[PDB]
Amino acid sequence: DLAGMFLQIFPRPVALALQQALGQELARVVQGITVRVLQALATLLSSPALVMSMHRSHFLACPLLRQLCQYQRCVPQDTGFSSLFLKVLLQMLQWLDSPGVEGGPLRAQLRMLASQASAGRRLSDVRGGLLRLAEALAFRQDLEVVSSTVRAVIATLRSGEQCSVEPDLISKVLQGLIEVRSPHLEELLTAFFSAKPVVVVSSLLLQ
Amino acid sequence: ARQLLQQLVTSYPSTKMVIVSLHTFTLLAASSLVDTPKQIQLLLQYLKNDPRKAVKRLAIQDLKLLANKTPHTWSRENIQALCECALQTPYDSLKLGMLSVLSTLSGTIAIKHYFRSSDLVKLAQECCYHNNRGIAAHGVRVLTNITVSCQEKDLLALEQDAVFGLESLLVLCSQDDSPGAQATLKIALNCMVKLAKGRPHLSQSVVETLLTQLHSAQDAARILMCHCLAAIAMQLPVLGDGMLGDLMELYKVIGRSATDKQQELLVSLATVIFVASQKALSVESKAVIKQQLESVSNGWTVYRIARQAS
Amino acid sequence: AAADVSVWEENWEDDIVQDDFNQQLRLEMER
Repeated sequence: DLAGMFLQIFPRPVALALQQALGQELARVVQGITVRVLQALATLLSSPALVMSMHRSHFLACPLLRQLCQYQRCVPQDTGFSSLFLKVLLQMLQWLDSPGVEGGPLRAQLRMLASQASAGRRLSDVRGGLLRLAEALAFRQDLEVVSSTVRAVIATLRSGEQCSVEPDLISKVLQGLIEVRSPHLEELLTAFFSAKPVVVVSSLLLQ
Repeated sequence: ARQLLQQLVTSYPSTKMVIVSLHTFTLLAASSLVDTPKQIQLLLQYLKNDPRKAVKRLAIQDLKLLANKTPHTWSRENIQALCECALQTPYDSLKLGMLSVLSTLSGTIAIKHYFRSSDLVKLAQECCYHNNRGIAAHGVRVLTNITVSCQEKDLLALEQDAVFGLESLLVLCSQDDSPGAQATLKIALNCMVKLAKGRPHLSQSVVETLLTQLHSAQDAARILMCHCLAAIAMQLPVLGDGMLGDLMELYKVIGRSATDKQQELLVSLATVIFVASQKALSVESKAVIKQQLESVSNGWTVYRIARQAS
Repeated sequence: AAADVSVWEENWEDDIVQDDFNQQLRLEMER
């Protein structure tokens, strides 16, 4: 069955048939089995491994994860598939974070998928998130956390309205981000000044 | 002029002014070809540091121009910096641009100058399984170029990574029937042809992937993979016998409902039938003549198939 | 920002060049 299918693939043409079936399902859905295989994979991940076999055979696992993510992107309103996909991605991240496994394309692909999943959600408090960014940038540590929080702030500014101004706070955050040289500076400035900006920019330039 | 352009980029850092100045500096370096290494270093500095997406995009275009013009002048450090930039950027358009530059470089002698599991191979493996089809095409092109150009035995583990990435890209691009997907499909099939030439022991797996994917692909995709099979079987005709059954079956099922776009598919299928046939045809010939006479009033299709037969 | 490449470099089906003889033959015999 699908659990036996997984235990036959990773520990080869049957995986090709599975890929063809997933592509057919994707074409059918975009024109108008994925949930079954995802649930089988989740239940197999619950029990004890398979992740190490997917690591040694990433050329099998990574196309499957790509197909599942494209399914998720095609129909994002089908909640339950996306939550379970995020759950299994985090489960694999937990199971692959050990130092002994060293690098691997599979880890990077899963981390990219997790970051993509976490970027499509809002954040409640603009002031709270900006203060979080202020002290996180004060320590200059947890750069992945910094990037995720900036992405959340950008999404918040995209959807939400303008919170309290706090020009000193915003100037300090901008100066810190310039110092750390984050790639999200341009997006942050666009989102911020879409909503005083001249005084902030002039003060930053003078310093 | 170089000193003046440096003074301009530092003293007029507007988006328009810095873009025009950096492009002019790149063209001057290309024409003079003595400042070209430090011009590449400057462009990589602007790509890494400058946060403006427009400036990064210009830097990508200029580095692609320099890669096309003077790939030999690229150092290992330059390619390492470009790979690091591609690795740690969050934006997909920029990543696609840098991978276009790197795929241009990998097709040249710069890959030989670049040489283990380095940042380039790590990036290429990461990119060939990307959600973005263009990034996947560029990554798998880089992998194919490394595999066929470098026979070093320390990096034969990515030989199958290249094969499986090409196959997954086939599965991704076959159903879409969109011009961008068709472009990525052409890139993947060109890479497969190149890989079949460079590493003939992988030819059987490539042919098997193409044959299995033929039965579950759209008509335009089917035509492109028929061209790929024709190329591989022209260079390596031993594989022709193994592909005749699938091709003949698909020829039978296509000819029953061949309305408008299947005429190109018909000539492509007949072309691979004739190419893959080392010897003559007895029953396959009867099948082809029957398929032509049953429905095909299109004389042009018959003429092109006869051209291929002769 | 793109580039074009051909899968098969001796494929006779490419319409990159159209010659008069094949033009009238096609227009004369295609249905």
